[PDB]
Amino acid sequence: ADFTQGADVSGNNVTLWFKSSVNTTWVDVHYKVNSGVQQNVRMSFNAGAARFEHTILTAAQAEIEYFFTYNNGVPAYDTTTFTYRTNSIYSIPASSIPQPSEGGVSLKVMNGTGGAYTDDQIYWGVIGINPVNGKWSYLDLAGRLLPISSDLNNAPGHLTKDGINYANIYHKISDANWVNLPKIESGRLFLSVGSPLYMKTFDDGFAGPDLNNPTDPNLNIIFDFVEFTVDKDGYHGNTTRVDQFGFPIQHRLVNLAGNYDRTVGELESETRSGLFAKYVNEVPYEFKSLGTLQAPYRILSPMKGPFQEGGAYENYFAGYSSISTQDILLGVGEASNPEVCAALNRHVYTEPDNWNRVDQYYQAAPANYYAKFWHDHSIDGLAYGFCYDDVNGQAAYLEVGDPKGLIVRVGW
Repeated sequence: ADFTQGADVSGNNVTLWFKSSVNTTWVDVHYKVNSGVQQNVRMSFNAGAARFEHTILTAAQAEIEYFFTYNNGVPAYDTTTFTYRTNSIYSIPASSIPQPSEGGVSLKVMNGTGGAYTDDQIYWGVIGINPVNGKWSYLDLAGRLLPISSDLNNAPGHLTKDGINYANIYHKISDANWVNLPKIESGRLFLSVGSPLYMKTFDDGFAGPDLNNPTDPNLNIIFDFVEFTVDKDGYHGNTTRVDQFGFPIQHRLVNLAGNYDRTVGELESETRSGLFAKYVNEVPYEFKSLGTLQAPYRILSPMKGPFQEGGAYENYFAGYSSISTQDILLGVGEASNPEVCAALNRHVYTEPDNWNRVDQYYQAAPANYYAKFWHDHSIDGLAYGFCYDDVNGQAAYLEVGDPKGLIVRVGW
């Protein structure tokens, strides 16, 4: 008559839950808070968590003794008594992932901030092109792609900051367990803590955060994102530090056949404060201000900092290549070939025999030490630290033809 059970803490509240693996249609919980009047409650069924739940308000600091009565078929059974008192992305069992509605992916955004923010203080949104009507759209909680427009900025419910209206396309982690992500082109999942993002939508696209503008409304918001496409060949997606680093993210993809299960992103053992501290310590002087200029909100990529044209390090690669530092960092111009770009960033350009030898990457300056840092602190050494880090399979990039679930964890 097995089940699993637990007490989930959110803020100052405790939610007792019971998840049955048998023929259960009703469950009562019997509990005492600090030895008070016994409470006997028929629990409600939460379909999206597939479990029975009862919330005890303001009991996070109390001691709670409880047991359950549930049915398996007609007969009822009592559990033993439990007492109150992971969040790892690996702890979610693949068997617990809902089957997507074809040919999509079940998406879960997960709170791994360990107390920094509650589920109702982390926001997410998905914007991309719907191949069903070719329209730029955002995703709703029912898994529908709704067209964005200029008008959406002033529609009922819209956000405003500093007397300017912005489309409200965001959801809180507490708003959902799993959401179906349908087929989608040029997709981005935006994640932000404490606040949603403030972005203008147009009839044919949107304008994201502009990190070179001193007056950008998102400059003091902590955000990050994953990029994905869901199409007829399945899921294709990645985390990215190409533009900036906002907070640690893990990205886990599981397939329908049950033979693919992979995760990329920052190691779960790295903390955000640790990363900011290690960044400024590990990187050579030229790259340090990338970690301070817009702290504590992000670490910047080199071209958002003093490596840009005119900047104090605009000629950083000068003695090593005849190709400009700006071409190298952005993979354009004389560095438009991905292999040339990558070799130059990894400082293996002048030794062709080392272009695909990972243990020789970043071993001498100049090199993209910002990029190096993300590999050093990522799962399996995989990261998108610059635009062409996928050369020789180094990028935090995953794909599978028969996707089942995608879990994206906001760490801290």
